[PDB]
Amino acid sequence: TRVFKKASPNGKLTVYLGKRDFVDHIDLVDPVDGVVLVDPEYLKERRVYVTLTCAFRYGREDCDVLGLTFRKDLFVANVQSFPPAPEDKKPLTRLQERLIKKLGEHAYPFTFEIPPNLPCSVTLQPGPEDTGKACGVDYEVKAFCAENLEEKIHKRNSVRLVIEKVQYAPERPGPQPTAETTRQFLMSDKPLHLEASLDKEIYYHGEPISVNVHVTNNTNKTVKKIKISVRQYADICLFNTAQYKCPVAMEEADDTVAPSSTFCKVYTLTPFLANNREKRGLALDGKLKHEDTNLASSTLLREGANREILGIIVSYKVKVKLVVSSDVAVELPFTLMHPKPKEE
Amino acid sequence: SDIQMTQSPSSLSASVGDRVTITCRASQSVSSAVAWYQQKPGKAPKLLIYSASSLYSGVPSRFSGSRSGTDFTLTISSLQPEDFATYYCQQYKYVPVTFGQGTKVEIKRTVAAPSVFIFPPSDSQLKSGTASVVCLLNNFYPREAKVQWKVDNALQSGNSQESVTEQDSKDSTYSLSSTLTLSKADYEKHKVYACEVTHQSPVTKSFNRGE
Amino acid sequence: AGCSLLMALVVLLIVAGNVLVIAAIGRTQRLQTLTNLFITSLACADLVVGLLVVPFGATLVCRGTWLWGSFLCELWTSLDVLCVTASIWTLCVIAIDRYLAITSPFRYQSLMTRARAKVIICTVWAISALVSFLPIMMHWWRDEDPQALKCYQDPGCCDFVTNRAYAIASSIISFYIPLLIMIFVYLRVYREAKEQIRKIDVMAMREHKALKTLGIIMGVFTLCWLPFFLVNIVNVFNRDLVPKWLFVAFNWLGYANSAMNPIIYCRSPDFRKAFKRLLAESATTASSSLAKD
Amino acid sequence: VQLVESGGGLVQPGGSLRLSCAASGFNVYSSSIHWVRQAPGKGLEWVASISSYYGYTYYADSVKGRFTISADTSKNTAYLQMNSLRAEDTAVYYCARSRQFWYSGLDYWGQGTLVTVSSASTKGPSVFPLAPAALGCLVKDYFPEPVTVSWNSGALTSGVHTFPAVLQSSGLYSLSSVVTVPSTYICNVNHKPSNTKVDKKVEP
Ligand SMILES: COc1ccc(C[C@@H](C)NC[C@H](O)c2ccc(O)c(NC=O)c2)cc1
Repeated sequence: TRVFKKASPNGKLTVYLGKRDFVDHIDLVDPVDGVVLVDPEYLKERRVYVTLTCAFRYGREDCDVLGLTFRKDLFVANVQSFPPAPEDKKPLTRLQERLIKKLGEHAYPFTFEIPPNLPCSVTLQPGPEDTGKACGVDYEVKAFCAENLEEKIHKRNSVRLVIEKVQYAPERPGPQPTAETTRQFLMSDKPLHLEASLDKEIYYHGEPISVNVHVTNNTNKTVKKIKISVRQYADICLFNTAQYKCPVAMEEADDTVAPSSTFCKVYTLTPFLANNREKRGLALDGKLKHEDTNLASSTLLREGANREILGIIVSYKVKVKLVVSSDVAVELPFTLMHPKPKEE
Repeated sequence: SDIQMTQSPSSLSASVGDRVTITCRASQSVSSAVAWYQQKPGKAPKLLIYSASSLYSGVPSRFSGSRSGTDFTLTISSLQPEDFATYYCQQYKYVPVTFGQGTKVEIKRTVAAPSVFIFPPSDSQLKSGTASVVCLLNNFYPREAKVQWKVDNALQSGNSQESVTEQDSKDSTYSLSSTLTLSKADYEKHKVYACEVTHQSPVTKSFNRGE
Repeated sequence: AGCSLLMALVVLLIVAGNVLVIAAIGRTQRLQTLTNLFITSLACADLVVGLLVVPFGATLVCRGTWLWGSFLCELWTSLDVLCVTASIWTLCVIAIDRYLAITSPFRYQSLMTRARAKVIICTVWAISALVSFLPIMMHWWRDEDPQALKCYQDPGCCDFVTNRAYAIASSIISFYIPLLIMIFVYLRVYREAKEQIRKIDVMAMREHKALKTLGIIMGVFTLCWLPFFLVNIVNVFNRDLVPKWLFVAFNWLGYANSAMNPIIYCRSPDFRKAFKRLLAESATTASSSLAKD
Repeated sequence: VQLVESGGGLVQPGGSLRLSCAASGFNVYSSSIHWVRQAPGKGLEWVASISSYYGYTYYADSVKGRFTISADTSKNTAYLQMNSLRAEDTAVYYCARSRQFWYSGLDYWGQGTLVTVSSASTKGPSVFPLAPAALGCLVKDYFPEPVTVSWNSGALTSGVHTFPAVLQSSGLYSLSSVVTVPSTYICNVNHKPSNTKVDKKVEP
């Protein structure tokens, strides 16, 4: 296998992280396990400290005219890498044990355990004119050297190896999304059934979505157009809970349903980024600068847990709405993310 | 710049139920993103291994991939008759992706003497105005057989086309045809045309223009 | 007494600071951010001050009369109100931007666009011209007082005299309204900043530094501009009651804001490094082979 | 699960062509369509790729500019508009797919569409016998090279060695079909482009 080894500007610190992307199981998040190769002769007085900080960048500026930092550490853990502390001792994994053998005694292992119910690696799409670091949650194992944690972290000794906490699709398929909204107009005084539904709940990125819109308009009023919008709701709860909506795919069909008539159409849509790159504030998946960033994967939150979680929590729902001579609307939620890569 | 992938061997000889190994070195430090494909004569390529360590779903398990830094390796424990085809290595890490030069794998058999023959241009070719002599090498292995032309006992290195035939499944032997095209005027200037074949001592066969 | 050195000092300060800020924002691609272009219009507005306004103003003050030109007197005056109104509105715009960022950072990403920010500063320059140039072209600012009419008729006289209506209208639309928006926006920013620091709580030091930064940028602006518009409000009610030498002294105190804006609003490390360079890394992620089991 | 390409035919240098590739069993957004050409007797050479999910149009250094790759989402079809053609572009273009999330080789490959590029126009299969323990038939001055030589209308299928067509400096293909016999040997050369059936008897 291979191990990603990012080195510090000076070159003394080199963190050997086995993988830059860690599968996110809602039941038990995987550990960020690695070893830091340092020279025992160098920094004889200081102590190598590694920290896995989940910095949520809400502003695209490291510093501004006011001096306020525009990055909040939602989850920051500090473990003493060298010298090994008896209290911080952890059972070395197969990856860590193999790395220490290859590197030798000069290398010291470090392990982390990301608590569950945390935001995944999501990046707010910066516009084409935007200049600066992309916003969103990003995990990074900053390996620095300092006598204490509160001491200024010199960038020459730091190792900012940004990683991504990606969440793939579950092995079990979800229930068929189904939602029906009936609106009764005062003048018409008759129901307007909109029994739209999806073929499946788990959709792979780039896979077409088939919305079986089944309209049964019994009211005298007729629908002029059928607008299906795949609204991406980013539940950002950093300071104040706010659901930011961004349409990633809109289909406005000029299909009219005469009064006292039924309708049934399977609209095929596909959430893609090629057209949504102009959209500002869109939540994209958190990937490395080299790898291409796709649409943010739907965060699978723990059932029966806190509804508010700091960071970006994207949720996709197709909004099948019919405009009438007010308008009817119904939201069918669905989870959009990649499947677990098969390994053997 | 373009990361050219140097693949070797250019032509690997093996037998059924044998172990083969194909090496592919990248000009730059490419990551594990190095696929391996199988290209049969006429048919389309087939993705054997992806990521240089993961076999594609639906391919035989005998194939295997191993990385040694920048020299990627595709190993086949026991190659079957269907495994006799070209192999290519592409680096989809950096664009533009660059494929390999190819490694044609054929059946290995006992070395056999080459059947060398010469055929001058018929009367029809002489009248057409563009005469051409040809030399045929039948039932010879391996394909690495050099042919030299001698229009007047002088080595010719121009206006000569060489064609190689795919290894037939009957005898697993190769066939080569070297055609030297000359004008009606230059053709008559030379008297005896000969073909010298060098392939596993060299044999020279000559035939005078006038019978 | 000499006015060349006293006037040259501030002149060199404004031109030097602004040229340095403009050069740092242009040459350096990292500084070409969204919040920086707001300061580029402030520095651009402050540059025109030290280039055309401050030099002509200093001469008129110590010489005693305006001998450059009859129409140039009104042109220089209109350009002065334009730059001041533009500088004040720019300080209020960037303040609103910091509020939109600190309070609603996620909405600020999509709401505040580079092209939109360019339109914002363009509208700021437009409203300032409507308050400065439009009245000058129509002479609406000219007062009907006897001393005011005498000064206008005299080509040499160029004292800034305005009527009650225009004086109040300009004072409320140019300084007081942006002032109320600025003080209110900064108060909300300070409250929200403390809440963010409390939620997060090296940590307290940065908080105190940010809180101190906010105070100095607001105190320097107030202490410089408030006195000028404060005495002007009384001058409008009683022109003869207020003195001319004090009106000029406070007007120069207001120009000091534009003079200190480049060094006060660009104190961030990104701007300090660019200034040091004008006055004069991240290692790629590799990989190693792990011995297979 | 199946990629079928079409639109590859004979074109002269500097012409225009539109190679189409229809997909079945997979959408163009979830997987990027790639085009790789393999010249006769040469290795594969990536031509261009299209990522509909990202709208990225990647071209090779030597092929960039002259080629234009596009994709129709409504018909899940890929198009490779070709302009300013050159003789080097003569190859068997293949239309394959790559997983967008994430790139893992090229799973499925198309059958291929031979697109020859040469200035020489269609010509007849000029046959020439070849005799002295073997006889042969040499076909010359023909383009393209789908020629198929059969001995005695395919009756003599033993010892026959049909060599592949080789491109000449003039741009016309040529191949020789030789049969081995110690000791009345008709040779039928069929050219479909020209619709010709040349029959000749090879003798000493
Ligand atoms: C009496 O002696 C004098 C002579 C000249 C001046 C300079 C004045 C043009 N600067 C004006 C200043 O630049 C400014 C800025 C913004 C404004 O809205 C207004 N208008 C006030 O009514 C004025 C001052 C006093």
